[PDB]
Amino acid sequence: RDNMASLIQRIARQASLTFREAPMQPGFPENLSKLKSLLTQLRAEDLNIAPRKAQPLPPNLPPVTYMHIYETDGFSLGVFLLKSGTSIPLHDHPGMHGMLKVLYGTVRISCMDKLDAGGGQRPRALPPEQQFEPPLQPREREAVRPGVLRSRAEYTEASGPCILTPHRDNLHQIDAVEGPAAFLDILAPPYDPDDGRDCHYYRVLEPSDLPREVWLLETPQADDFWCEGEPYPGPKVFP
Ligand SMILES: [Co+2]
Repeated sequence: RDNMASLIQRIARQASLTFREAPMQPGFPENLSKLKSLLTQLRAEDLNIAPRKAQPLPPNLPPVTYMHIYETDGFSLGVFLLKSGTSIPLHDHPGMHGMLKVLYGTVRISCMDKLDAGGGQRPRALPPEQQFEPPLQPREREAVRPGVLRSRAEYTEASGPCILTPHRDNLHQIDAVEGPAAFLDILAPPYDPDDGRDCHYYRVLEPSDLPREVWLLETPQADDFWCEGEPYPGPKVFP
């Protein structure tokens, strides 16, 4: 088609429309579906990103880097690039929608949820006789949350986009499998560490098929996990 904008420009436009009389313009389900359709076509070369290949990783070096593309009050759009053998630890997206698409490599994405009484669940407190390895401080015991591990699959550039919602698959961990990997990430609304919309990390507690119930404990961002910026080489998103 003539006069078509770059795919990344069109993705950014559609995320803007999705998240933010006559004839009626689309609603959220239609828009979300279109956004996912655009993302299924996205390839690494469309962002002028070459697949990387490849340690040990010294503390001096970030395991993951970040390639910023665009953001509004409604959404953020960027690329995360994982080095070999690294992972983005388990974390949530409070009140956020998200969608991601692998550009190269393979990632294992573990998807979970905290049990929510608003979804008809009845979250219980840790029973007193339940013990873990490592053992929990008594203060920790009362901060434990019940959750469910829903899925734990591997995704590549050929997989469909991975979607999460405020209430479904809202917690995830992303491990680079067998070498470096990278993915485009859309989040709506963006994180706001200043306005109380933080990225919270969690660990799964150790007391056989999925879905299965788990116990989750919020934890600080890991000492050795950090993610610094690097130049984005793809087509610019205007303005
Ligand atoms: Co995430």
